[PDB]
Formats: sequence, C-alpha cells, structure tokens
Amino acid sequence: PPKQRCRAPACDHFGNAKCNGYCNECFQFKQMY
Amino acid sequence: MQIFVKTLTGKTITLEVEPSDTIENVKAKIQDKEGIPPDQQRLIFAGKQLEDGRTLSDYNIQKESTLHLVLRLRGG
Ligand SMILES: [K+]
Ligand SMILES: [Zn+2]
Repeated sequence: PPKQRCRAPACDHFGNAKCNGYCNECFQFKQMY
Repeated sequence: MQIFVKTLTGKTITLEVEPSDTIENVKAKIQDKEGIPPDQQRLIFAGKQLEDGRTLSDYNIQKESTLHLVLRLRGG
C-alpha cells in the first residue's frame, strides 16, 4: 500500500488504515478528545 | 478580534483574541475551550509552527484568520 500522510490538518506523520487514516499519535489524542 | 483554530477532528474553534495576544495565551484559551494541556499543543499558521512568546500580530494573523492545531505527546 502507498504511503499516506495523516488526515489531521498540519500533521506530517504517516497515517494508517487501522487508525482510519490518522497516525497512531493523533488517533490516540482523538480518543482523549 | 476573532480567529479560528481547526483541530485534528476538523472541528473549528472560535477564539476572542487581541493582536497583542501571545501564542502561549492562545494555547491557554484552547485549554479552557477543549481541556487540552498547552504543552501538547502545536499551533500552525501558513505552514509555520508558532513560538509561544511571539504574538498573533508577529505572524501576520488577522481578523477571521484560521490556525491549525496539532497535538503531540511530551516525552521529555
Ligand atoms: K495532514
Ligand atoms: Zn497525525
């Protein structure tokens, strides 16, 4: 699968399909908030 | 003066600010609105990361300008 930047605005991490396009860090914060 | 802060969930936060307001203050306002600790906050305007000590006017942020908020863990 081709690499994709995270779906979060201004985040330069790579997102993953498990986190619905989010990177792991942002997906974790999304749970928090 | 009103500015907008877009979150990772695409949620848009409206803040009442002054051109003289520092980035640190804006982060405190975000904490009041969202409960997000300032140290985890990264503010982006025009693709550049904003330093806490600088002001909105320093970064040429205007009325109804939109800022981007990125959240990051602090491992230290
Ligand atoms: K992105
Ligand atoms: Zn991300």
